[PDB]
Amino acid sequence: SHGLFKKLGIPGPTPLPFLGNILSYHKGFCMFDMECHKKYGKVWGFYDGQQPVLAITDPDMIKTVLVKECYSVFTNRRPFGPVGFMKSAISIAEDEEWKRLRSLLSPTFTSGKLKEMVPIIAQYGDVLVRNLRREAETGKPVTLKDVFGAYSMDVITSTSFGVNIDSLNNPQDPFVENTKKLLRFDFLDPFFLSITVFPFLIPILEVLNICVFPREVTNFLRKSVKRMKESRHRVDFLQLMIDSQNSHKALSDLELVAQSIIFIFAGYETTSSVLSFIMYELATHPDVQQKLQEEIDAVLPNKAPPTYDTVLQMEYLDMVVNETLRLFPIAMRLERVCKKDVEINGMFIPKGVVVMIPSYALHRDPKYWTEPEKFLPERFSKKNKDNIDPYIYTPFGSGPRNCIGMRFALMNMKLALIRVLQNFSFKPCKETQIPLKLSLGGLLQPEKPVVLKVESR
Amino acid sequence: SHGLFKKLGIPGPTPLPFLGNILSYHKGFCMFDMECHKKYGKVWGFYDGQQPVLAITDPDMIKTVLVKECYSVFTNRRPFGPVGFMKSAISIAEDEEWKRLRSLLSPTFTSGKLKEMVPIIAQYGDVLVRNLRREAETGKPVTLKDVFGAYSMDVITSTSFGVNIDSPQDPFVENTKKLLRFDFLDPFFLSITVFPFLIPILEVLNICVFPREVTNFLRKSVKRMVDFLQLMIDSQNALSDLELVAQSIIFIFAGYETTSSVLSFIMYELATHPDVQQKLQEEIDAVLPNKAPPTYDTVLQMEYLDMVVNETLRLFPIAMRLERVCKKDVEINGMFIPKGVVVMIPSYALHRDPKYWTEPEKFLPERFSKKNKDNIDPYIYTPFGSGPRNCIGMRFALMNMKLALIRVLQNFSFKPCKETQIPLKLSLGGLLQPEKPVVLKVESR
Ligand code: HEM
Ligand code: HEM
Ligand SMILES: CC(C)(C)OC(=O)N[C@H](CS[C@H](Cc1ccccc1)C(=O)NCCCc1cccnc1)Cc1cccc2ccccc12
Ligand SMILES: CC(C)(C)OC(=O)N[C@H](CS[C@H](Cc1ccccc1)C(=O)NCCCc1cccnc1)Cc1cccc2ccccc12
Repeated sequence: SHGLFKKLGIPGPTPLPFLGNILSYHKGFCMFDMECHKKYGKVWGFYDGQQPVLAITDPDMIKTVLVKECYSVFTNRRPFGPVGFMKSAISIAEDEEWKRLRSLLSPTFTSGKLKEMVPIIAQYGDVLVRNLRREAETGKPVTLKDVFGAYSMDVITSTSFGVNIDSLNNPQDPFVENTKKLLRFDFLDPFFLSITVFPFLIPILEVLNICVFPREVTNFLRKSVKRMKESRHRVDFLQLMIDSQNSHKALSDLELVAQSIIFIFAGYETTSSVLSFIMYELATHPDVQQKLQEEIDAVLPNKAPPTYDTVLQMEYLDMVVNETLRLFPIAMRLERVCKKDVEINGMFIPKGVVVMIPSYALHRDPKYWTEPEKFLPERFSKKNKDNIDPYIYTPFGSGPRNCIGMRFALMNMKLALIRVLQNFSFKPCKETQIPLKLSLGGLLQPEKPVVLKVESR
Repeated sequence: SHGLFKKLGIPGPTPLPFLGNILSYHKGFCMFDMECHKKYGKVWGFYDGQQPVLAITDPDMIKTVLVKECYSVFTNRRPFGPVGFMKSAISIAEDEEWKRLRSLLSPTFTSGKLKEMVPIIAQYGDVLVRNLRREAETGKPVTLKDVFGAYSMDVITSTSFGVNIDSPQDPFVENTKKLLRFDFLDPFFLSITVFPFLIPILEVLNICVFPREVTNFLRKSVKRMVDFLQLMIDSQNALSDLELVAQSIIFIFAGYETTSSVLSFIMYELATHPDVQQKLQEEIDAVLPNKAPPTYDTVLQMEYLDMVVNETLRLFPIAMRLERVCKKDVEINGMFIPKGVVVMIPSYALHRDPKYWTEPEKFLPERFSKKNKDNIDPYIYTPFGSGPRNCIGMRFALMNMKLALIRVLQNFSFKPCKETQIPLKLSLGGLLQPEKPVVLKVESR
């Protein structure tokens, strides 16, 4: 199968036997995708072992894969295992089981169900400040993901279930301590390597009850959801799963935990990591931070409480969040498995090929963005948003399988940014790694953690 | 009793004695609420005779009335009589009777019972195309609500009872269309609303607003006819045989009149916006190639079709207003509302507010796109109401209408007919309808 892209006349790096091109990942997915886009142009192919991966960068073709031909051709992502009972998780589900679950979990993030969560998040916004004030009253660096990680946990545990689990901290909370080591795709680990480079050992590992999420983490979270599921008010992610489990049919008990673990993860890890990138950029661009602070005070004078409506009114904040996501799309890539032979936009694609959208590369392509390395929130002004293509800039994906928690993620991060910049300013402190080095490993994180100085206003 | 809104400091137009403000309805309910929305902003109160009506536009206040404090304070709509045996209908009943019926008829539109009706509807979707093709191969302008109203009668008499009858001169469509005619210049509907203190005179006199021998053509037909009918006989074996017919009168009128009128409102906008009709015709051929028959699932995938239906129902909300009767003194969202006031949600005026809609008069299905769907408050756009007393057939109507719209744009395109009223003039009468009947030229593909 290593002669596939030569057959189709599609350029790409020459693959080694067995390994394919995975050796080229020594700088990470992101540097590999940039170089290949520069070397080969609009379309190229490579192999993750024996798995052909076709990378597409054309906006029309991307819309076909992500939106037009989703339900019929590009329905699922690259198979990820061994996962055990977590195969029922929405992000991992396939075909009919995914359609069932997506529809069932959509009503969790309506503008009505979101509006109902601002007062709940309004509790832990003030808590995030009080923990910040302590580290501010005394000259000392502040690791942001710890304090952002704590905030995220409280926000996902109470809006989806109704359970306050972090009493002002309580910094050694078992939820965060177990959830951070939930999945760490270390490519140096022979495990995630051999899974990718020889993706036929999953069935063995599955019958051996081996899982990519450690057992004590899955157990602790599994015990807790059974401890949370009693419910004997407001309809929440726990209620939407329980009212329909009580009523084809239906939602299982090991399935109801699976969706909770997915939500519990993304709510904690994705939110806190993007919040760190933002604050790093504001601290390294004081003009942008002052301008954002100037906007927050105009919309919310006297440190007014942020509301659902006032969050959406702030134009510069939305630009700051978007430009950061442009530079740091935490998904790095978007993938879809081609389930049958298709010829999209005049290009034949055979069954079984994974179609990959190099999001990180597209977000930094000079042919789409001026000075793509520079942090310029003005790209996303309404004056300039004409020249921004929704299929080049896809930080939450696109189409029927985009980020289901997008609106929740943006509001939770915006509510956090408002109540923080309302009370503090952020300066570098030399131990701040400048410029920021990105983790040359699997997921999108920095090398050294983000540490900043916090001053009170 | 006319100095109420003056006491509470709530703005409003001055009431004439006995009449109140009902002389401003000469332009219809819709134009009155919009005039009031501009002059008296946010909240105002007027009078329907001796009946004070508080019009609220704040979406949080709308949510309190429609959802939060529904079961408690705002359970019942405005009193409507004389009704007779029709007092037992779900839309007219109150409190306890409403609760037992709202739960009883809710299983009619579960995701299961609603998927059972797809092969029942898919038969009449070919008689509609075969009847339009006789008037399309000939260059004859088609009156849309006629051929539509026929399709709406079959679907409701076969998804609720299981009897195939309609489709031309059908006795059901004939008696159903004249079931109620709220002409506001008829001295009947005017007075009993303005001077309602004579309603119980007509109630003890066995008088009713619905025609006697129109209620009889439908009272004996149900005695003649798992679906909607079956779901009620199983609980009957305290549902009486009089309250049973009351519900069939509701489902048949709604399933016929409400479906046909909106579909005509849809077809009018698609003809006036060819770039919208063509863009919708290209989406139906992609999810359903070779004119593939539409199923339950292929309907929910079509996004533009939903954004067209939602933009029409924004423009033409056939209910115009939502109403709840405040049953005790309350102070909701920082405002005293006494007992007996009718709280009114001006659905038509809200669906065209420039504060919530840009270029509202213009038809743009792009307001409901997933990118712009975020900007839509679910208490400003409430074409089916909201809360525990919303439209029970909303999920049924949203599917049934979309089932009709798909089987038509696969075979025919629609152009104006010169005699088509452009722009469409709304009926300055009572209900929401066009003045002249909608007519369009039908060209086959
Ligand atoms: C800054 C924060 C976040 C970003 C940038 C982000 C990004 C993404 C991306 C790129 C995808 C895949 C889209 C595609 O394949 O086209 C996705 C999917 C998903 N996201 Fe997020 N996400 C964030 C936070 C969250 C949160 C807070 C939740 C809470 C539940 C969440 C839940 C999910 C789920 C369940 C999926 C799977 C979608 C499916 O398969 O149906 N994400 N997200
Ligand atoms: C486009 C079509 C339709 C629209 C826009 C519509 C609109 C509405 C509205 C606004 C309400 C009142 C909500 C409130 O007061 O808060 C309602 C209630 C109701 N609708 Fe519909 N309707 C439609 C079609 C139908 C259909 C097809 C049926 C079939 C049976 C139906 C049966 C009912 C009934 C029985 C009620 C009263 C329920 C109650 O009072 O508890 N409607 N509808
Ligand atoms: C096969 C490869 C790897 C090539 O690809 C994929 O199939 N891996 C993902 C499916 S395994 C992952 C299971 C998990 C659970 C708990 C903690 C860690 C991992 C998941 O389900 N994670 C999505 C749910 C949470 C989330 C994360 C980020 C943003 N929002 C929500 C598919 C996938 C889904 C959604 C977003 C993704 C972003 C980046 C990479 C993959 C993504
Ligand atoms: C007191 C006023 C008038 C100010 O107000 C109300 O109380 N009148 C309605 C209750 S009398 C009406 C009885 C009827 C039956 C057969 C044919 C004509 C009339 C009804 O039951 N009609 C609802 C049932 C069908 C339907 C219609 C439209 C949309 N969906 C379903 C209350 C009411 C209920 C539901 C929807 C309404 C829409 C517009 C106006 C009133 C509505």
